[PDB]
Amino acid sequence: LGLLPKPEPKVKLSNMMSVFENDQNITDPTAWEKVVKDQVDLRKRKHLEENE
RNA sequence: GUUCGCGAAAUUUUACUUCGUGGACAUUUGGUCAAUUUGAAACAAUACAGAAUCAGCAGUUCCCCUGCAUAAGGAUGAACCGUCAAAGAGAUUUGUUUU
Repeated sequence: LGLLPKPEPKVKLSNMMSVFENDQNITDPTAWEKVVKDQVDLRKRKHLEENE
């Protein structure tokens, strides 16, 4: 219906290589590393925040 | 009656022409492109078999690990002990080592 944003793909350090949807995958190697890692840390952050 | 093959004759061995001889000697069918053209009905145009592929996440089902919640259930540590507050009136007592 459009009331909720379309979900973006979950990216891990394993799956990191094979997701080409984002801009920076191959062309900027290290910033894409930072993107992925901060996505992971962000999910774990959501978990701990919910628990607290 | 049609052809192929062997033997004989007339001429220059194969060749034509004829005699004696061994076979072979049926026709059809199962063979239609579909789609489209206002007319006494024909196959004439008009096409003409051309009549999408790699990758990612998530979601259902079970399992393990780690959190937080909730229901129950347990184990252990924590040195010191419980039958009021204010004001007013009445009754009783009160020379030299530690100020």
